[PDB]
Amino acid sequence: DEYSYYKLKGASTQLEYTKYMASTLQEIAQRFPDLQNTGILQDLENYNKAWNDFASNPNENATKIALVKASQTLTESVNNTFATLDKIQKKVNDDIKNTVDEINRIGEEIATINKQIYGQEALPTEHANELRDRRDELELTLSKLVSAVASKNEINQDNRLDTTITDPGHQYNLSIEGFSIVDGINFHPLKLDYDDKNKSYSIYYETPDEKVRDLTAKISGGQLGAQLDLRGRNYSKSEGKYEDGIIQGYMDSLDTFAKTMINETNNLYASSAKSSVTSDYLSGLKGDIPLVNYDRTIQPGSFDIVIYDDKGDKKLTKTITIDVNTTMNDIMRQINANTDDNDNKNSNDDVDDHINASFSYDAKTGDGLFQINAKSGFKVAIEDKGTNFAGAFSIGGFFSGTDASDMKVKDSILNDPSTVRASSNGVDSGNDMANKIIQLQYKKVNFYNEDGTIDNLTMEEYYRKLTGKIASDGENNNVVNSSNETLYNSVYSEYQSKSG
Repeated sequence: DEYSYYKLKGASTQLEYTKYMASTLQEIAQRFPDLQNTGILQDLENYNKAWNDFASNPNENATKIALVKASQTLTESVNNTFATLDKIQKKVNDDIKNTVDEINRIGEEIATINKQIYGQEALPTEHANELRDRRDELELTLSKLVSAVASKNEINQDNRLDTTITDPGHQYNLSIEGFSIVDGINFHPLKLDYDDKNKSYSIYYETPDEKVRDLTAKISGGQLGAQLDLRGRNYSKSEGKYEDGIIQGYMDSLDTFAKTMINETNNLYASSAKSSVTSDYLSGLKGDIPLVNYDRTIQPGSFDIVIYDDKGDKKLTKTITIDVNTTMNDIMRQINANTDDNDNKNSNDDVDDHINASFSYDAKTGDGLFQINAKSGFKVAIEDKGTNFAGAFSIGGFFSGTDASDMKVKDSILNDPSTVRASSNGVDSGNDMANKIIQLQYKKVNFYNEDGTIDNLTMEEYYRKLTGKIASDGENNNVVNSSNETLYNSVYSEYQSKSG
């Protein structure tokens, strides 16, 4: 009857893990329905149709306003969808603190019970058994929360010993990951702490000499094990997110969705000539950092700075090359060089430079900034050949941002939709660039995942892969949960049968 009770605790630990897991994964799936034309997919469709209406009538300023309107709706939808996952992750983080608080109350109440059971005084038989009943009750409740090891040696009432004294630590020990929460009559709590203002709770066992044993990566089982696996266990203060975790993995795919959407759209829109182009603020971009190391989506290759006059004729092309050592200073050295051995038209005409290109790092802000201002009578564009240099840095881009939470339309476009162009040459007439953005919705593009894989899909296919992954996780867990219930009921019936 004591052995089946040992099985009941283990059955509870497994069932409460998958039960908490099922509740959280079901909520996430309700937020991310694996259905076409809902949520972001519906906003993405209205966004692409808005590009189609604009490419049909690029001179009508009303279609520019409608396009910017549908783009802001899309980015905001991407912001809110990420905020939904962020809120659930913070909810799990708060549950971790509550569960740890409950674990400590249980352990303290068990250690206090043990002070009577193993105390010097003799207790009435009935009071001793109801204290023992309560301790078994608390032990069983504890198994719903965490995997804990209770090692017990039971007292023999043959007497033949008194007056002696009791060694309570040898009679009862309750441990978590090997560390004694209850050592006989002594209570040792789990400790919570955090370092940044996300209050990413870490779980510690502290020794009497204030030495620290972090358990965040080791604690498993029950509600706490599921909370840790959902939220993430290794927090990173530099990056302000978790290095693992089921929910964290959904957030990273959502960021990778936005990052690719920003990169691939901006790569195309950067090829539309403009009077000047300005990057976003590039946080931490010193002039000596290799570009492929600053942004993992930057690939070796080349892009061409392209110069047009105000009537829309291509006057110039300067090819800038990126390899795995190319820094921003290196980009400037190539831009600010001369040579240019070319043979355009006509009569050896191409002369000097028609742009003022600039990079600057603000040591007080920690941000870098890249600008190319074409001189009056000229426009500048960037046509990339694999690097995503302009797209990742939003040089002449349509979208700003780096992830799902800061994705937005570029401010100069939001503030004046009439600045939107559809043509490569910058004249407010053609539509060869906007047609490329329309076709981009069908194109297999790269998604650089945090796990190290590179998905090659369309935007919609990648997002549906995320909602399918969430549904597949919730279903796989439902199978493990289902067998956990049957095992729990079977063990619970055996426990009831083998008792009173």
